[PDB]
Amino acid sequence: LMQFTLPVRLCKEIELFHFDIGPFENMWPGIFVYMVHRSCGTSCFELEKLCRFIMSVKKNYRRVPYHNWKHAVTVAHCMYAILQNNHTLFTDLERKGLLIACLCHDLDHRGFSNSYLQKFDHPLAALYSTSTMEQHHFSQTVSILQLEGHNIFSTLSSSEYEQVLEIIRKAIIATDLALYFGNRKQLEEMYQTGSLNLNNQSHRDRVIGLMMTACDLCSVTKLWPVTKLTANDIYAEFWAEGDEMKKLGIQPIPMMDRDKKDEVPQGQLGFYNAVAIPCYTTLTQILPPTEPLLKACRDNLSQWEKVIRGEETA
Ligand SMILES: Cn1nc(-c2ccccn2)cc1NC(=O)c1nc(C2CC2)ccc1Nc1cncnc1
Ligand SMILES: [Mg+2]
Ligand SMILES: [Zn+2]
Repeated sequence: LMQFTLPVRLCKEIELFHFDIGPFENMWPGIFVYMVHRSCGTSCFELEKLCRFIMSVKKNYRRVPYHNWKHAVTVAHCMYAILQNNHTLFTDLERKGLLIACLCHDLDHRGFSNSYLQKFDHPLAALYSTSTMEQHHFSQTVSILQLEGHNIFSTLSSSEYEQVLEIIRKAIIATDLALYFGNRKQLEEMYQTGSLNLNNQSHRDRVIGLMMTACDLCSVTKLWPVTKLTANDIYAEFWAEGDEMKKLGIQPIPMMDRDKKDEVPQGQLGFYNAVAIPCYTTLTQILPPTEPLLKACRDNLSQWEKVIRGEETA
């Protein structure tokens, strides 16, 4: 066989939840295949269809500041770490589908929210009236699968193929944060009451959804310098959106207004308390070995407090 291998530093550190995939774009396909060979197995996908599918996916990500090809691989790496430290809980189809869902989850993102598409009257908002962007990301995933030499799920049965596409579809839709609030409430109650059942498909669906939120936000779970530099990239997109809102003659919400640059630390504080902490808390409860995502979220929360109190710069 041919195994994929990484330099010694990468081979060890890719196992830590807080691994940063680095600034060399040409290493990222290599890193993703390695993660698939170790979580799934070297037999899950024909290497030549994978390589062709990966490079077609890369080509349909845009060069936007945050929702880009580096984000896709970073989210997949977080899923890799959740999957490797909970290896007894997931099926063969789920390992296969969820890494792929993560790589494809923001395909053809232009840096604008579902709200902007609705106010702009983008054609996609008439096609898909809710989770607009997320339904487009899936649709693009399907397009690429249906290119010649690109069906990585060729070896699967007719009914398996349909299950793995349903796993991918729900996983991608679950990255609509407007759906996370509801999904986290439900999982919290089910966990506190004792009803949560990993053999119930609609319960599996909710947990995978929560893993997808955790993976999608995992930028708040990195070493402080990575988390701080990554917040520049997200605000660059938010502020460009708020400018386009103002051009429609609409006041953007505060997080998208570049005039409120100085309230960024206070907004981060808001985001960690209302969203990130709850998220990593509930995921730790359901999946104890994902502890370090919560620990590292709390540490960066503590860092943002330092920034507000003038004991840190940004
Ligand atoms: C709710 N909210 N309010 C403010 C705010 C409010 C007022 C003033 C200034 N900012 C900012 C935000 N959201 C995020 O910061 C944020 N959102 C999202 C998902 C799109 C939702 C993902 C990540 C986020 N952060 C982040 C990402 N990657 C590294 N580090 C941090
Ligand atoms: Mg998205
Ligand atoms: Zn994303």
